[PDB]
Amino acid sequence: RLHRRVVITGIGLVTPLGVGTHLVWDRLIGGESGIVSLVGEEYKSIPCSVAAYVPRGSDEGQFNEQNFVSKSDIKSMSSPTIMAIGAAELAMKDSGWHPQSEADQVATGVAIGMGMIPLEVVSETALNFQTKGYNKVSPFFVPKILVNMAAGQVSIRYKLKGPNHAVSTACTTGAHAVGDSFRFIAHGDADVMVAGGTDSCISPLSLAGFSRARALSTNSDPKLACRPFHPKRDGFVMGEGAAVLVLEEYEHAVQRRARIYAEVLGYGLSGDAGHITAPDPEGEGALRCMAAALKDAGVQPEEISYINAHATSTPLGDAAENKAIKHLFKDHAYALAVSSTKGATGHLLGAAGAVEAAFTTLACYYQKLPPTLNLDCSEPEFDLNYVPLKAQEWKTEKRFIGLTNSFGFGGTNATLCIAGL
Amino acid sequence: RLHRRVVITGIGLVTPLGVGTHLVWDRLIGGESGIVSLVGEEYKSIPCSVAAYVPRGSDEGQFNEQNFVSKSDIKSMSSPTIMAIGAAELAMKDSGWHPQSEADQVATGVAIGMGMIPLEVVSETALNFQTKGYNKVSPFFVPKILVNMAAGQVSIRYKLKGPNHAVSTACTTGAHAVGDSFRFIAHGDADVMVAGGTDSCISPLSLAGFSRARALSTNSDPKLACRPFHPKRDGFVMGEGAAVLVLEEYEHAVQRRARIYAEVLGYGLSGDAGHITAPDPEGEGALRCMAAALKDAGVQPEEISYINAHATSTPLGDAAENKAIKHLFKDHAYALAVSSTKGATGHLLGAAGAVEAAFTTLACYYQKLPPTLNLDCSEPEFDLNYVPLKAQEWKTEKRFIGLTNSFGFGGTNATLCIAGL
Amino acid sequence: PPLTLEGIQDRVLYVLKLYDKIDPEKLSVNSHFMKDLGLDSLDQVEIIMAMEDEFGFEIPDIDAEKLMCPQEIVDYIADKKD
Ligand SMILES: *[C@@H](CCCCC)CC(=O)NCCNC(=O)CCNC(=O)[C@H](O)C(C)(C)COP(*)(=O)O
Repeated sequence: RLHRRVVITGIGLVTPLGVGTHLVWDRLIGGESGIVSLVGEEYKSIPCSVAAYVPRGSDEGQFNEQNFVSKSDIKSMSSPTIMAIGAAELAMKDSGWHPQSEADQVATGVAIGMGMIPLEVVSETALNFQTKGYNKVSPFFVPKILVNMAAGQVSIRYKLKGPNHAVSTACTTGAHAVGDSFRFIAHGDADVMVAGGTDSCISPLSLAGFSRARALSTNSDPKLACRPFHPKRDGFVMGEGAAVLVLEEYEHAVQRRARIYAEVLGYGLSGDAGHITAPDPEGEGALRCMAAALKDAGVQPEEISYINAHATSTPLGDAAENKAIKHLFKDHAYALAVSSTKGATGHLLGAAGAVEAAFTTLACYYQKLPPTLNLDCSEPEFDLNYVPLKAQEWKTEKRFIGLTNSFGFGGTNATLCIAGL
Repeated sequence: RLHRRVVITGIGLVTPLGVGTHLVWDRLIGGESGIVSLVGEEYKSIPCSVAAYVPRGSDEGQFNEQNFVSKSDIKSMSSPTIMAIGAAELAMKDSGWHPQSEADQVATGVAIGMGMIPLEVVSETALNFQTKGYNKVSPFFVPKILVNMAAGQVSIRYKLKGPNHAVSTACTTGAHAVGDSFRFIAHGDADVMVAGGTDSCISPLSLAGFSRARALSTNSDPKLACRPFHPKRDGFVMGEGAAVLVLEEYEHAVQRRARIYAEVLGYGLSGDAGHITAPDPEGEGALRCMAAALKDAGVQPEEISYINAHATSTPLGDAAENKAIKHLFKDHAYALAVSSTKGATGHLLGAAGAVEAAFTTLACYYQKLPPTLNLDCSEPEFDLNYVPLKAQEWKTEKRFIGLTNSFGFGGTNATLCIAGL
Repeated sequence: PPLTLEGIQDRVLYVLKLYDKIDPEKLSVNSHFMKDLGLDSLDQVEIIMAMEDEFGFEIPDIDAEKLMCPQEIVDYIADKKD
């Protein structure tokens, strides 16, 4: 029929590295990390002792709830929702898109997911209902556990009357939010989509849950705990944050004189169908969804020059992704660069895929590759360029085209193909 | 073949009417309901006193977990996950699609969402962590609260390695699952999608939460509590269940000699962007969503003959939907039929949109319209054909086309346009 | 003597003026919660919870759905006395 092009015109970041597009990128390229030690009596008795938190306060690059939401709102809604509203405000300001006309409002949709509901609000409400009874239960209880409350709030505040699409896919939420938004715009359903992910579920109970599943690094030292592709990797580090991207049809962006970061070319999805937690040891699943994204984009493996890997510092996970890259890209695997930013931000769960879409986008825009931190050495199976320790300039003899991967529990895989103009 | 045709070849139902395609449909057409009185010591404190449960047992049309999942799996998986696996098994059996070749496995994806996590598992694990310590948390805890675990298990069990997509949109999950699956197949990403929704969150804590939000009937009589479009409608009744549809590209289905129920023509989405609680009293959002679905399908309003309304027996909700129908269809509003099946099944939350897709699909296959129950009395504002009390035949000589609507909290609207072949 | 009505009215107003979402200078005794003050149902539920604490009794949901203005809260509150 037709195919319209889709570009990214706004980025909003609330991360363990801080808040704001320029600032977060500068820290990322500079080799900074937000991974810190857990402190508190409620976290004793848990094997894990590190996490990555959004820095809060009033200095520049700190998250201040009050700059984004009113005092009434702060009590009414969850921490993830507030971060998503924050990231969205920043993203739309970065985009310069303020729909006033009805036609512009119906052209603009939202796709902001949440990976997981915060277990603490459930437990506190539950105990309050047992102790004190029905009449003491907050009416905001159910709103605070619904995944699409973020999208709802953004939609109301910015008058976004186009496609509304919350999704919750645990660790792939952010990727699906961006990919689906791309598809909606490409198909003609909207001209603009505000897309991303949020997660803030660092709590004794959730860390307990992940620790018990053998998922988390037990290393006590925040400087070393998260080490993608490294020999001593022993589990991921839980992080929190939100990232929002404004996607937009190409001609719409150009005509309104927007600053364009990059173009979204493709989206792919696959299932492992091996096992629940275990990734496909050969990376069959990862290979298929990367290939699906390349087919969607009409691009050959040899044109890819960077990959933001999902690698979360797990033994089997990092090895699977690495295998898939080598099988898909063949000889050209040695010509490309691969980096995981999880050493810097930790694993942002639902937001992981949206933040890494942002980073892949900025990589294209600045032709600069963020480091994989803590990668002081490497085993023979890991013999590619993982951009160890320091940033590298991205140099290629044609267009700058990257992939960003997101793999989730249950063997759901997603890949986005992002390119410089 | 950039935009193919998409058909439905399989339906799997686990509802409060019972289990199995023929059986559930017959009882629906016959005016049966699964709404019953709450029978628990722990329900007395809450002003709701009715719900709709899936009947359990080994008689015909009763749900028997054992026929779908092993005795070990029952312990490690939530109630909604088990229902989704059951509905999926039934749906694929009903389809005759059991992919064994690699080509067929990669061409088959899953899109099964869960609208709400079961609060009870969170509260019991939380209390166990507080009073018994870290070593008493199950390692199956986190898997049991993730929204994509249903899709995960289906994918593994039936070897489905195409697009994997769990969506959690609360009350609109099932609609998004089917619409997105349609888009994926039309776009070329998959030949077959196993798509639907599940929810089983009837518990003291969730009923308390919904009661507090003024959402639920306080009416004590299970026979009368849920009455869409009726003057004394006072809230929805919570149900549980799962529904799965096998969607399939037209040519693929024909070549394998599949029994085709109906064709999916279109999908639309919008957001109200007004208030998070109430629908827009004029239903401008519902109108835009329905119109977007009609545009996607390349059909004018005058070709629609049936509407499965979202009406959940809410004062402001049912009135808004009714207004939207009248403004969109104009004079043709009096020529069509509108029915809400929620009096029969209750509100199945995440599954509501998938079960109603199933019902609209069967309404296509036969030309039989399920009744709106309990509609003995009607206000002047509601002056359309709501198929009151008794089912109606609808033998148009022209092609039978239905819409099914799903409206959620946050003001998110979804519409599917489904047609007899 | 248990209560005055000028006095249970001072408490309804006291409580409403404490509620962050109400703007004190729009809050009259007959202002509708949703039409004038711009609240929603969930907010109103919070208001009757605050009333439940202030007067130390339980208002059933059925009766709470009715109370759409401060005046109407006073009369329901007043039902216990004369
Ligand atoms: C599904 C998620 C569950 C609800 C969470 C509380 C949402 C769903 O079913 N979508 C909406 C369809 N119904 C409506 O349009 C709701 C109409 N609203 C009502 O009448 C509600 O009962 C109130 C929130 C009480 C209305 O609020 P106040 O009277 O303003």
